[PDB]
This record gives sequence, structure tokens and C-alpha cells, in this order.
Amino acid sequence: DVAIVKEGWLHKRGEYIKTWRPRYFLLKNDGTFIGYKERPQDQREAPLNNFSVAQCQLMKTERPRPNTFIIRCLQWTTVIERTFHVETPEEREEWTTAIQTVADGLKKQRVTMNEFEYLKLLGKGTFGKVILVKEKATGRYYAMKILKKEVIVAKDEVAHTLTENRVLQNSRHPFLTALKYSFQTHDRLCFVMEYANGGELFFHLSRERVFSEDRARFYGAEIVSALDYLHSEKNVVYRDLKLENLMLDKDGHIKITDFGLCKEGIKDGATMKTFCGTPEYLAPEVLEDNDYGRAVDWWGLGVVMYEMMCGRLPFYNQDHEKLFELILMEEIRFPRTLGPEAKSLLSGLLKKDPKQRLGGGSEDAKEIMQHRFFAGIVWQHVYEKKLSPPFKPQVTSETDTRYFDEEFTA
Ligand SMILES: *CCC(=O)Nc1ccc2c(c1)n(C1CCN(Cc3ccc(-c4nc5cc[nH]c(=O)c5cc4-c4ccccc4)cc3)CC1)c(=O)n2C
Repeated sequence: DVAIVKEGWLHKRGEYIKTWRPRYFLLKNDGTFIGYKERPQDQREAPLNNFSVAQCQLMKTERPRPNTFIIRCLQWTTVIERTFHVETPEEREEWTTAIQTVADGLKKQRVTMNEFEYLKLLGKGTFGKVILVKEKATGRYYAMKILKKEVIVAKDEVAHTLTENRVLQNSRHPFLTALKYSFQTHDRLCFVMEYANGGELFFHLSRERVFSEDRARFYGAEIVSALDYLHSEKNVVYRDLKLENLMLDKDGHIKITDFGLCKEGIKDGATMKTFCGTPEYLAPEVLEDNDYGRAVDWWGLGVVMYEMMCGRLPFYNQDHEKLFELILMEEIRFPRTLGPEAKSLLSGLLKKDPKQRLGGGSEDAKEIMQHRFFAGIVWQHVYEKKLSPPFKPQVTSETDTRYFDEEFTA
């Protein structure tokens, strides 16, 4: 019964390269709102929540451009926005009503700040901030997302239900940073995420310069297990897989972080173009604001695992316009000290075309789990943490502060 409600050409502002791009968007009755470079010829795959307009607020703005409408959604613990533009105000009204109608159709179905000690600002965003905190009672480390309540819910009662549910709805996968607490103030919504104390993966990789293929296989296997979970259970694309979002716990297992917030990019002055963060890890289809899916995360896996085994980023250049081209056009090269199994995996994961990318098919993660690089790996044992970590972080417990002291200056 899944059908198209409305379709046509729109102008979508880039999510990382913030410029207006002509896209053909499809609005469906299941809530999906997806744009393409060209209107597609053709479904069988399960829908992705990244494109859902369910439980979202629509806003009509004349800034930065007239006839602009925005779809703002809270997805898990991050407030995201998709900005669109049409030619006439009448055309905007038709889209907004349609989207709202679909969203309405899907509608039908004590922790306080005093308990935490402020430690350090982790990041700032448009709709809030993320800080490193320590629960006074236990001494545990947490990342607290502090978001503006206005941009999320209009009622305190609905926000309270959101706080209760997010904790219960919390996915229990060993390699994802769990949402531990959720509470609200008078004007702020707070998400308390667990913070690994085993050190950043960029820190560990920087010190030992390069990981062995065995050690990279371990980390890679745990990442695959996590991504498989998000895709098949939560039906969501992570889209943030990079070295900076990987940490180790006290035992040496991978933790994929959820500490990010949506920001306004930094204007460079180079043709006055705004860029959001750094693009070295971005998948080609994402960089071009094209249609994207689960294959994005496998590109991310390729990027991460490339750097672990090679000791450098797959694509790098000081100029962004050149860096874009390397990501979009240049073939990936490998060191001659890299084994054939590793090269096969990396080349497959770093395919330019997501439809041809390893794990890009309908079988998703299973295509990667069956790859010869992960031969011998018992994937049930990976999820159950039966695999012993090749590196044991120098910490006595979960409250050990070594990777929070002047030891990481090295
Ligand atoms: C340039 C800065 C910026 O913000 N750019 C930008 C622009 C537009 C965006 C952006 C970003 N995003 C982000 C894409 C990355 N995701 C990361 C993320 C994905 C998924 C989860 C997550 N979701 C869950 C949903 C439901 N149940 C769950 O259990 C979930 C668990 C997780 C999770 C994943 C890893 C670790 C812990 C939990 C979290 C983060 C954030 C938004 C974007 O969407 N748009 C449009």
C-alpha cells in the first residue's frame, strides 16, 4: 500500500557543501522524502528513517532565500534539518501541506543537572551543545547533549514522554554508546550518553602509527556488527563513520559515538562557499547530495580501515575543490606492504558507485561478513564480545581518568 503522494523538482541546499542543488524529490505515504539527481525509473528494500518526515515540524522562511521551507526532525538524539526551495509561494504551500498531511497520517498509533559535574565543552551546535560530564555519585564519564526544547516539542507533557521513551527505546548493542539518562529542564532537553574511558582511536592509531591487519580486523569486525544492527534493526544510516567517532572502552572494545550536533558550516571566503566540517570521510553520493543508503556506512568502514592498515587517510588535499575530486574521481591506491585480502576488502568498500560497493547489495552487511578478509571470524562471538581485544588500554576501571590527564599530550 506504499504509494507516492507527491513528486517534482525542488532546490535542496547541500548538507555539507551548502549550495542549492536541483533535485527530484518523492513524497510517499510511508513518510519517506527522498530526492534524486534525475527522476528514477523505479523498492523492495526496507525504508530508512533518515528520510522520514514522521514527527517533524515544517517551517516556512524567507531567509536566506525567499520561498524556503525547512523540515526539522529529531532523530535519536540529534536535531536535523533539510532545507528546500521552490520558485513560487503557491508551490511551497502545496509541498508543505502534502508533507504535513503525510506526517499526520503516521501520527496515528528523577535525574537533574545537579547530579553531574561539568568537566569540558565537547562541541557547540545550532540547537544546543555537548559537554563532558561526570556523575558525582558513581564517578562515571558521560557526554551530555543539551538541546533547546523549542526546536523539538511544543508541550512539556510530550517532551516528558520523549525523555522516558528514549531511555527505554535505547538500543542495547555492545559497540554503540548507550543513551543512559534523559531529562528536561524548563528550556532545555538533555540526553546523557555513556563516555568511553579507553581513549580515542585517533590517539591510539597516532601513537602506534599503523595497526596490524589482525588488529584492524578486530576493530573492523566490531564496527560491522554495530552497523549491521543499525541497518537491520533500527533501519537507519549512521553516516558519521570516521576515526574521530571511534573510541575504546576500558576493555579495548570499540565504541561508536553519538556525541555530534548539527552546525552551521564555516565560511572560508573562497568564492564565499560554506563547508560543514571536513569532507575527507564523506561518501561520494553524500558529498554530491545524491540519493544515498546503507552503502554510505560501508564507505565509512573503508575509510577507517584504510587508515588503520595504511597509516594515512585514503584521500587528502589542502584544497577542498581538489579534495572533492579525489573522493569523487580518483581511484584508491594501496601500499605494497598491504596484503591481497586487505586490498580486496578496501577496494570493494571504497567503490565510487554505491550500487557496486561492497555491502551495497540487498544483503548489506552479510556481503562483508562473508568476505575473505573476515575469514575465520565467528560473528556471533563478535556480538557477544567473546573475541579478546588485541590491545588493553591502560586503565584500572571505568572511572580511571588516564586518557583525561596530561598523558594524552604524548
Ligand atoms: C556539518 C555538521 C552537520 O551536522 N552535518 C550534517 C548535516 C545534515 C545532517 C547531518 C549532519 N546528519 C547527521 C548524520 C549522522 N547521524 C549520526 C547518527 C546516526 C544514527 C544514530 C543512532 N540512531 C538511532 C536511531 C534509533 N535507534 C537507535 O538506537 C539509534 C542509535 C544511533 C546510534 C548510532 C551510533 C551510536 C549510538 C547510537 C546516532 C547518530 C546524525 C545526524 C543528518 O542526519 N543530516 C540531515
